[PDB]
Amino acid sequence: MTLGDLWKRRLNNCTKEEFFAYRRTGILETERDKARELLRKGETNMGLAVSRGTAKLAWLEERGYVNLKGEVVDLGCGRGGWSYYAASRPAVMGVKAYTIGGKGHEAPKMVTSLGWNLIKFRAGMDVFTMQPHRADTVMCDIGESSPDAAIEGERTRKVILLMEQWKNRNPSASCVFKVLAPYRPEVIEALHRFQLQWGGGLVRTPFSRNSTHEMYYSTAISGNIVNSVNVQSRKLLARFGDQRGPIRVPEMDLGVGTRH
Ligand SMILES: Nc1ncnc2c1ncn2[C@@H]1O[C@H](C[C@@H](N)CC[C@H](N)C(=O)O)[C@@H](O)[C@H]1O
Repeated sequence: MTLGDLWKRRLNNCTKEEFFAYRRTGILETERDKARELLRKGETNMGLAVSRGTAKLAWLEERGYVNLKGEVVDLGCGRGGWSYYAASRPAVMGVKAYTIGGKGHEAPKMVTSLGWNLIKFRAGMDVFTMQPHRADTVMCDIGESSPDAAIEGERTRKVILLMEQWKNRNPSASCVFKVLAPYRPEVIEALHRFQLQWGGGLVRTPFSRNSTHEMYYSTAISGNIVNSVNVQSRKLLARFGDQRGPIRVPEMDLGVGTRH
């Protein structure tokens, strides 16, 4: 058993009050009041982020932890926060975004955010059974939280296997992907194997809630995986009892318009 397993048990033992206070303490949170109401009324001309994912991927790029370039695929795009971010980047030529959609899952939000015409959105697509194709950058933000850490470990394992399939099609492709439960043993095992063939490492974004152990793997960084995970687990364990609030920051506005 790991420190992350202990963090999970403590999280599940939280009352609802303890949960709401713990999940947001000390984290960066974009101010989404304007954006949420524009999306609610169905405004298509907007560059404000369609989701909290946009600022997360922007942080990774601004830090230099991901390379977004060429033909990008967004595996599990949801509303499309990562797709619209990538499409706004001048080094990106195209985005093929895929998400399952359907009951209980987010379909792409359709807006004119800068570069939207370079995105081909495909809803109704299960990426775990989709054949890979050529790509320069492979993104995947999949990993649904569960109180059951074994389920989360299995969901994480499926993502890594997906990235291995995309790397076998594209061995030189840049990769960034969510690792929902990085402390589980089958997850550490699969990340070690990926790192040995492809390089890379794990990083925590400051927008992630304390209620999730999610870390992001990218081929553009390095770092001992077990040490990365353990450092994060301790950071999470230390914020139990923290009553401070989130740090609120402005939401990303990418602008609107086509790119040609
Ligand atoms: N097997 C699957 N095939 C396709 N999409 C999936 C699958 N499993 C989960 N998803 C979707 O993957 C998405 C994961 C989200 N976290 C992505 C958020 C996105 N990066 C954003 O910035 O808005 C959800 O919308 C899920 O519905």
